[PDB]
Amino acid sequence: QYPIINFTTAGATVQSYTNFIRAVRGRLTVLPNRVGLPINQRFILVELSNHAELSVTLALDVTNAYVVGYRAGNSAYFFHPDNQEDAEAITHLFTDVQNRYTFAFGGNYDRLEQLAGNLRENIELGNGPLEEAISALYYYSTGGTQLPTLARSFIICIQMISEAARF
Amino acid sequence: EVQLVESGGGLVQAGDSLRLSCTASGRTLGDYGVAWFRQAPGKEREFVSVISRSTIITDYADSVRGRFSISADSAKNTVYLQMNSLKPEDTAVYYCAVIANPVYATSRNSDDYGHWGQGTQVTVSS
Repeated sequence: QYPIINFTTAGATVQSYTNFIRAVRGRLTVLPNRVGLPINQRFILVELSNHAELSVTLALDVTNAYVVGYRAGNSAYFFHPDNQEDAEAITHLFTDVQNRYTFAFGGNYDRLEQLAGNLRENIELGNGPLEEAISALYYYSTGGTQLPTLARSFIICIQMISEAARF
Repeated sequence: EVQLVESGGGLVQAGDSLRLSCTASGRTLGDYGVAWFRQAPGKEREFVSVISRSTIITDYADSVRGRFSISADSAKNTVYLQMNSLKPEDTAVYYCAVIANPVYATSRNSDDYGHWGQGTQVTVSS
């Protein structure tokens, strides 16, 4: 029911990345954000894959392109939403997942930087970091990834996808 | 120091309503995320419902959605579970617990919870 866009870091080029961000940007809403909108057109799904054969699905808000949460295998993780409407809305994402978590924090930079123990500007971006970020997000579902590395991997995703589509 | 006690359980008929109470002593319950779990005869401990400390996130198991309703009352230091349209499949011992893993506001995994109560028994007959 939600639009899915694919991207892989395996054999990734400047073109494939640019086309990917173009595809994401082409789904962002431009009409004045109404309230009580159809739930089916509130979110876009970004299915990320890497060399390591791992795969995760990010959930992006159509209004601002920001990550509201993600799916890794049979588990789903959401940032704490800001309001009741957003809270109710995210209960319609990844609804058949058995393991379901809402973090005790929102997905904003100040918080993610505090968690990663570093600032945005110092966090190396690129295809190589996004490779590692995708694994880190995946292996979080199996207890492998620690919270600072997770928080760091979110920043890489948000900057390379959300920020990249936003301008 | 927190101590959780479940009450409200008993014998009912199918289609009936029932309201459970997770009462706390030792600390304020409004300072926790509170979940209900249950264990039916011959079955594993099952996630049922959770309410976040912030009170805006709730979550339910698929088998209880539309039927069960979680809510909190700090006036009494209690978290409720309204159970409607009860069926024999709901027969179980109902436990409540506090979310003990500070990374999550809500979880369906029992490992993320601590300070489990004794449990209150709910039996739905047909």
